[PDB]
Order: sequence, then structure tokens, then C-alpha cells
Amino acid sequence: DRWCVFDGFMVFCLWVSLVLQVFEIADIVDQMSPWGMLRIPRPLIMIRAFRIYFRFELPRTRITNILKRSGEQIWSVSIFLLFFLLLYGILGVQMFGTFTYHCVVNDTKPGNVTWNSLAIPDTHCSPELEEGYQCPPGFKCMDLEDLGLSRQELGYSGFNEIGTSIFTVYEASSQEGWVFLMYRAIDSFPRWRSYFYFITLIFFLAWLVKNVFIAVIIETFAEIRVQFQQMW
Amino acid sequence: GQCFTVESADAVCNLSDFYLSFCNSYTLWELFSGLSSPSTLNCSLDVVLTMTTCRQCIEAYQDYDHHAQEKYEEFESVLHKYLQSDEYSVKSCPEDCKIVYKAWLCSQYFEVTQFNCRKTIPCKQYCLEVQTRCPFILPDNDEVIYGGLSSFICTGLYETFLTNDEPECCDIR
Amino acid sequence: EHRFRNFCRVVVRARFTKYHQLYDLLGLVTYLDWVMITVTICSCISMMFESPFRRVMHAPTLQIAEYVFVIFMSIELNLKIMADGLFFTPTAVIRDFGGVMDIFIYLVSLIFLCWMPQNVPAESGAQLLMVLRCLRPLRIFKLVPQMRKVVRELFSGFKEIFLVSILLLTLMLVFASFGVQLFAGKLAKCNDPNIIRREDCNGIFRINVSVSKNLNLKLRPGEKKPGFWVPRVWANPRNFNFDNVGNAMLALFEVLSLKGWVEVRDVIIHRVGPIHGIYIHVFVFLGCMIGLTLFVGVVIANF
Amino acid sequence: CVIVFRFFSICGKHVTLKMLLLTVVVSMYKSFFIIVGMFLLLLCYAFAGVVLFGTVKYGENINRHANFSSAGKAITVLFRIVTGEDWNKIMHDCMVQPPFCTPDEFTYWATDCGNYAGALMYFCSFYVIIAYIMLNLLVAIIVEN
Amino acid sequence: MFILSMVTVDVIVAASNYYKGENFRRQYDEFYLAEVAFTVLFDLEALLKIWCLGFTGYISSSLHKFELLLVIGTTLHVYPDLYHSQFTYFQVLRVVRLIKISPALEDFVYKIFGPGKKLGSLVVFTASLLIVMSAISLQMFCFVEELDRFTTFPRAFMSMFQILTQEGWVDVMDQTLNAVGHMWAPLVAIYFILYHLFATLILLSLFVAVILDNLELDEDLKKLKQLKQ
Ligand SMILES: *[C@@H]1O[C@H](CO)[C@@H](O)[C@H](O)[C@H]1NC(C)=O
Ligand SMILES: *[C@@H]1O[C@H](CO)[C@@H](O)[C@H](O)[C@H]1NC(C)=O
Ligand SMILES: *[C@@H]1O[C@H](CO)[C@@H](O)[C@H](O)[C@H]1NC(C)=O
Repeated sequence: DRWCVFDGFMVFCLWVSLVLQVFEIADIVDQMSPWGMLRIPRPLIMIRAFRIYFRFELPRTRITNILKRSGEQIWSVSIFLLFFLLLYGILGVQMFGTFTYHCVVNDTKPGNVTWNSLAIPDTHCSPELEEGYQCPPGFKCMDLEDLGLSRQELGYSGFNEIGTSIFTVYEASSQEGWVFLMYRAIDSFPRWRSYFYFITLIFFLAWLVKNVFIAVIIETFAEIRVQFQQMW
Repeated sequence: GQCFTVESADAVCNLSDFYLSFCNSYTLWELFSGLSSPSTLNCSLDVVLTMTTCRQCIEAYQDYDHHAQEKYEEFESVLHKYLQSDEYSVKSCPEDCKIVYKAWLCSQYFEVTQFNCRKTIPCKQYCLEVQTRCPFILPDNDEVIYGGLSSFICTGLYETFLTNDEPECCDIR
Repeated sequence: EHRFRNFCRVVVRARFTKYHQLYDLLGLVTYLDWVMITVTICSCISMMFESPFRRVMHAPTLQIAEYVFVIFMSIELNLKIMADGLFFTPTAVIRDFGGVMDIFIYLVSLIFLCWMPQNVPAESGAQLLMVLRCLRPLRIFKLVPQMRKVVRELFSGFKEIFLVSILLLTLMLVFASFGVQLFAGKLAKCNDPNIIRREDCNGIFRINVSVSKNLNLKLRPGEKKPGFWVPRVWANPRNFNFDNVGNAMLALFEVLSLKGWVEVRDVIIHRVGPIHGIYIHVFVFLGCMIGLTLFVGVVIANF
Repeated sequence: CVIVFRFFSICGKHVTLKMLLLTVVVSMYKSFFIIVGMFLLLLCYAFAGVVLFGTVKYGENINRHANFSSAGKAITVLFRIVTGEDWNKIMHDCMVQPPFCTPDEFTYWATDCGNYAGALMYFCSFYVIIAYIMLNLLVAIIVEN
Repeated sequence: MFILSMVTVDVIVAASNYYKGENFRRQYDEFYLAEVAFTVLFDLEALLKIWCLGFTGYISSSLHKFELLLVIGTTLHVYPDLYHSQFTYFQVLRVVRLIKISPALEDFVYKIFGPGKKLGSLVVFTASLLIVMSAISLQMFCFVEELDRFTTFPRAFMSMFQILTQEGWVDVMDQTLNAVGHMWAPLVAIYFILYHLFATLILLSLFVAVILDNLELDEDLKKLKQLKQ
């Protein structure tokens, strides 16, 4: 299966790794350079280990047709998942803002944020008097963005724009780190919005859409069974 | 039993009527009876009636009280920032947690037997009181994950917490 | 001895084409079934207000709702027993697990109504009675043909589910014995990170209190992180320890859920050695990628 | 909202998207009764937890957000348990015992403690029944549709 | 039956060695002696079986091989040097023999595993993918400063396995994003997102499909059963 080019490229990668290690012995480069990324294709030689076990009783045409059908199904399901992710990201953008307001000690100055200034544990709030959690006496709700906070410490968590919202929706779909996101949304926004949004996201994306891939794989195995059975 | 807050070390050196500024449950009699500060480890209620030694011992006790007060201020600053102090428990109130923590801290910085106590309780048992009063505060787990251990704990694995020769200080709740 | 039994027999069986589906849905269950379903739903709604502060034993509305449910269920069960019998008739009230469950629920409700305790100690008989009473919404599983069909389909694969459970328990027992033999008392260390030897784990030390995991406020010119002074203790993680077979099995069961197993892995590596991480990795791969997969496969195959 | 509705409508102009959306909605219709059964079990366990752990002292995960003080809060916590939450920490918090809590000798709503074995059995049984059994039924329905 | 009872008693005694304190020998205690005795008993059993059925006859059973492997592992583990070490993994495996008590359980295990070649191929492919991805990531993030998840190969494998398990993979991705900076952040983020997508929506799905296929009756058997109707 055109393995000559693959083996030649593996030999080239071996040459590159050998000369890089020779330079390492020369101590010219302290090994902390990104040059080690040149070794990235080397583990691909493990594929050469299993080249023989990649042929079965099924002829080439049957395997190609099975793979084409599976790939088309996977592409369709991927398009469906992308559509759902875009829908939920748009809903999050238009239903939530930036989870930046926090309850802090009322004697706080901008550009002087301290870990001691935050509540224990740190929580969110809303400047509105009837939306979300309300800070107790001695604590006031503040933006914590005019105070000098940066995006790096806040990270990619939230619904700042379409990309951030889509990434957060995908993260929540894996049933990872969304309950705390739900608590933050409840603190920063009306309860019903958070409940409806997160319940729908979990029920659809985390249960239905994810299991659509399992259904596709099951159909792939059924097609494999059919091709195995109809060969003779 | 009238209040007598110790202010001047050089004022004096009957003997059970000197309440400390912060740990007001201890007197000079309570301190010189058993406690021995390492710097001047000769104050064992005998040299009192004769420091210079008495003055230095009193000043060291006051410094201990000051350090305990500072640590208690840190603790109450931490607790004040805890928003759920009004809902963490029904039988527990933050004031009770502060009082028991203060008692435990005074015990830690003064490990002696308090006399003239109407209610007798093992002094180390105050630690358990904190576990039974103060809310669960989640410690930081960046250097090393603590599992689910509380910030304040008293008993360890296969360890007898209560033992013999317990100081058994005063009981106040 | 026999008169007016036929009255109940006729009553308990009453039922009932543009909207044919609507007619069928209306005539799906008997009138007595509709009454029982409505009463059960009202009782569930009433219980949804049974907060610990708003105790049922004190709130008049919840008391009235419980009275209504108990009276109506007693009347329905008595009429059914009088009409269709109890045991002799093959299609009597007691015919399968559903009849037994309904009898149990009725007895629990009647006992609760008659007793009405004023003080329920923790882990006491009255608390268990209330917990059993909380099983009331299960009657909907018996009063609807679709729910009974779903329950029957699910219980069809009971033997396969039990066999997979036996395999999982065998795996858990093996790995729990391994963990007990290798880690008995070796997962406990001083809460103070700086102190290493157990002989020095005493006194007090200042500990940093967790504030926010999603914040990275690195500006600390001369300040210290929030925290306070606690005594040093040589203690177990309090969430998973291998001091006994039961604790090991519980910890492995928690790990199997793939919730917080990273904490267990880090604790094992830091407190035992990097070699033993192979143990937890193998356990996770053999249980989470197979055992849960086995359960999913057997349930899907049964369906 | 109007733009969102139109974007939802655009799914019907693509054959693959239309087929997948029909699959999802028909699977939901078929699994309606399974969802009802799951909700019934969740409600039963919510009542049980309210009776048991209604006054448990706040722990690692038990707070003003996740607690069994009210039936609605219990329902929400139970739903979140089987959907990617640290349920083991919740159970351990419900497994609090003295001297961590002040026991009461008269009533269960003033003890601030929890039933150790009760919490263990409750949480393990709930997770096994929901997260390991009926979700597989939902998966099977999805595959069928 | 006696062998099964001895296995059960031995494993129960071994698992009952609960922690009691730091003042216990754990080198010549009663539990070690009991392990020695049960290892001796099983060695005698294995030798007797080999004698009765012949060395070739015993080894040709195609299933006593695991029993002999456990015998060798327990014999090695009996030494104090290897006691309570990785070799203990062999000892606790003896409960596998207990699976012989129920023929129904053995039949269920064989059916749920079905053709062993297919499940073995799936497991081998999964392990190969894990190794390849771990090596690629390790070579990608070995030189990144203030980073610990991709320093050595074991740590890279642990990180990739954690991402596969979906528990805290977002934390790993966030740490990597903070470590790389801003210029390389979108690229590594896309790499991790693609890996997570592939893992979650391929590997577990293949596991489920293989399990169902093993449970699903063979097509020829299904046709035969339909014919008998
Ligand atoms: C910032 O906080 C520190 C700590 O209290 C204080 O000393 C300083 O004056 C503050 N500066 C400003 C500008 O708020
Ligand atoms: C902050 O709130 C506390 C609570 O009463 C109050 O004592 C203090 O004066 C406030 N500080 C302000 C408003 O700067
Ligand atoms: C608390 O944080 C500071 C700052 O990183 C650190 O130096 C200290 O060791 C931490 N506390 C403990 C008990 O490790």
C-alpha cells in the first residue's frame, strides 16, 4: 500500500533525530529548544509495527465502501453537532454575559485586587437588586474588570463572545466543569435562565448528540457484519 | 473575682487575679503553675515570691498573648469573609465558633491546668469543639491535594486524641 | 356473603372516530385508576412541600393531603379485594410485585397516619418509616400500562445485569485486596506540607484556605495568601483510605464513576510512589472502559 | 429570539440535518415514558434525601447551592449528580458524623448530622440505578431511531 | 470443591490484613505465614495435577496456563523480598479460578467477550493509540517551562489517559494553554480539542460496539435458529 514513501520518510525522521541528538551531545543546544518537535513523526513508526495486521478476509473494495459510508455518516453527525454547538453558543451569548462581577469587601480600590479582598470562597453576583445572589452586608458586587483583572487569569471560561461560548458549551457537553458554571450563571443571572439553558444543553448535547456517534459506530459494525457475511 | 487586666509588667509580680488582655481566662497563678517559657525556664511559681526573672516571664507571657491575639485576628478575618456563616449549620453560630477557636488558641499557647473552673473539661477537647462548631472551610490544594480533609482537624489515623495528664482547663461556651 | 360483591366488581371495571387516539388515551385506564393516579400525584405535590422546617406532622395542609390519600387508597384496595379477591383468583389484587408493593405502601402510609410522631430521632425507626413513606410515587409505575411495560422490559435483562454486577464486584474485590495489602495506613501524612516526618507533625501551622480555582491573581508583592492557624495532624484524605476492605471497596466504587479519581491518583503517587500509579490506571481501564461498557452493552442487547 | 427560531428552522433545508433532527425528536417521543420513570425515581430519592439529609452541615460540595434543604434543591442536586458532578464528595459530606456535627437526641431536623450507612446506600443505589441502567436505555432508543 | 474453598479462604484472609498501627512486623506476621501455607498448598496442587495429567498434558489444556502462571507468581511472591510488591498482583488474581463455580457465569463471560481476537485487537489498538498520542504530546510539550504534565513519558501518558477519561481534561488543556502563551495557544487548543473529540466519540463507541457485537448472536447461528422455526 505505497509503503516505500512511508519507510523513506521514517528513515528521514531517524536521520533528523540522530543529528539532533548529536547536536545535543555537542551541548550547543540545551535541549529546551523547540527542535525536539522534529521527533514528532518518529512515534508514527509504530504504525509500521501493525502494517501486516491491517489486512482481513474482506477485499479492498468492501473495506473502502465500509469506510466511505462510515466517514459520510461521521461527517453528517459532525455537522449536526456543530449546528447544535452554534445554537447553544448563540443562546449562551444572548442569555449570559461575562462572569466577572463578584462580591468583594466594600473597601476595595481599582488596581488593588487581593486574594484577601475576595469572599471565601469567591462567588459571583449581580449589581441588580433582584437578579441572582445578593452580597451580604460588608460586601458589594463589583465588575472586577475595571479593577485591572486580565483575560489570562479568567481564562477561556465564560460566554464572552461566540468563540468562548462555543468552547464552553463543548466543554460542558463532555459533562466536565459545568455544575460550577451553572452555579456561576445562577449567581450572575436569573435562576430560570440558567436552569433551562443547562438542562437543555445536558439533555440534548451531553446525551442525545453524543450517543448519535455511538449509533453511527454500531451501524458501521452492522455494515462490517453484512460485508463479512455476504463475501461468500 | 473582680476584673484585673494585666497592663504593666513592672507593676507587680491574690496571685489568681490577673486576667490577660486577650486570653482573659488565665492569671499569673495559672501561668507560673506548670508553664515554663524556654527563654527563662525557671518561672515555676517559686521564683515569683522572690525581680528581673518575674518581669521577663510576665513580658514573655504578654508577648504570647499578643501573638495569639494576632492569629485570632487572622482567623476571624478569614471567617468574616465566609458568606455562608448564617446557613452552614442550625445548631452552630459563628460567634460560638469564634469563642471556641479563641479558647483552643489560648490553650495551645498556654498548656496548663486552669483552676477555679466551675465546669471541668479536658483542655484538648476544645479542639473537637471547633470541629463541632466552625464551618467546614475548604483548604487550598495547589501544592498537594488533601483529599477531603477539613482546614481544621484534630484527630489522626489510629491516634488516641484523649490521653492522660490532660490540662483540663476551664469550660466556657 | 355474596351480595353487593358484584357491585364492586362492576364498579372497578368501568372504562371509556375522528380523534381515535384521543378516545383510546381517555379509555386507557379505569376510572378508579384515574382517581388513584390523581390522588397519588396530589400526594406527591404535597410531599414536595414537606421541607424539614415545614414538617408534615405539623402543617395542616400536608396532614389533610395524607389523610385524603390514605382514605382513598384504603377504599380502593378494600373494594378491589372484595371484588376480585386477594390470592385465590389468578387475577386478584395480589398477582405480582406490583400488588405487593402497593400493599407495602398502603401499610406504611396507614402506620404513619395512625402514629404521627412528634419527635423523630436521627437514624431511628420513625425516620425509616418516613423514608419508606417517601417511596409513594412508585405507584405510578403500577397504575400506567406504559410504565409497567417499561419496567418489564428493563427487568427482562435482570440476570445479565446481575452477572455483570458479579464481574464488577469481583474486579473491585481483587483491586481492593491489593490496595489493602499495599496501602494499609500509608496514605496518611501530615496536613502541613513542609513537615515530612510524623514525629514533627504537632503544634500548629498556618494553612492557606482555598478561594477560587478559576482565578490566577498572581500579583503578590508583599502579601500572603488568605489562611489561618490549625494544628498539625497525620490524617487520611477522609475521602478514600485503604485501612480496611470496606473502605477500599468504597473508594474503588467512587473511582469507577470517574469522579475525582484524579485526586486519588495524585494522592497515591505523592504518598506511595510513581510505580503504584499503574495500579489505579489498570483499575480505571478495566472497570471504566469495560465494566460500564459491559453494562451498556447488556442493557442495549436486552432492549 | 426570532433569529434563533429561523436558525432552528434552517435545519429543515438540509437532508442530513432533517433526518438527524427527526431521529432526535422521535427518540425523545419514544423515550418520554422512560424519562417519566427516571423522574419518578428521582422524585422518590429526592423525598428520601430531604428526610435524611435536610439539615446536614455544609461540606466540600454541600453549600447554599447544592443541599437537601428543599425538595426542589434535592431534585436539582440529584439531576446534577448523574450529569457530571462530584457526587462522591457530596455523599461524604452527607456521611458527616460526630464530633464533626452536634448530635441531637430528640429530633432529626436539629442534629446537623447525617446517616453514614444511609447516605452510602442512598447515593450508591441512586447512581447505579440511574447513571448505569436507564441512560443505557436512552442510548438504545437513540440507536434504534 | 476443596480447591475452590481453599482459594476463597486464602483470599478472605489476605484481604483481612487491615491496618492496625506502626508497631507491627508485617514481615513475619501471621498473614505472611498463611500466605506461605496457601502458596505451598497450591504448589502441591499444581504439581499433583501435572503428575496426573502429564507435563505436556497439563500445559495443553489451554486454560491451566493461567493457573500455572499464578502458581509461578505466588511462588515468587512468597519470598520476603517480593512480598507485598507488584507480584502480589498475581496472588489476588487467584479468585479468577473461583469463576469455575458457575458454568452459567463462564458461558456468560465467554459470550460477552465473544471472539477473543476482536476484543483483543480493540484493546491493542486503544493502547497503541494512547502510546502514540502520549509520545507525540511529550515531544510537543517537553520543553515548555513551568509545566509538569508533559515533562517525562509517564507524566505525558498520565495526562493523555486523564483526557481520555474526561475527568479534568479541561484543567489539562487550560494548563497547557497558560504554559504555551498566546501565539501557540490556538494551535495547541485545536490539537487538544481534536484529540478529546476523537477519544470520546471513537474509542468508547468502539468499545460499546464491540461489546454489542459479541453479545449479538452470530449471523449463521441466527439463520439456523430461524430455520428451525
Ligand atoms: C492597596 O492595598 C494595600 C493593602 O491594604 C494598601 O496598603 C494600599 O494603600 C492600597 N493601595 C491602593 C491604591 O488602594
Ligand atoms: C463596609 O461594610 C461594613 C459592614 O457594616 C461597614 O462597617 C463598613 O463601614 C463598610 N465600609 C465602607 C462602606 O467603606
Ligand atoms: C501558602 O501560600 C504561600 C504562597 O505561595 C506559600 O509560600 C505557603 O507555603 C503556602 N502555605 C502552605 C502551608 O504551604
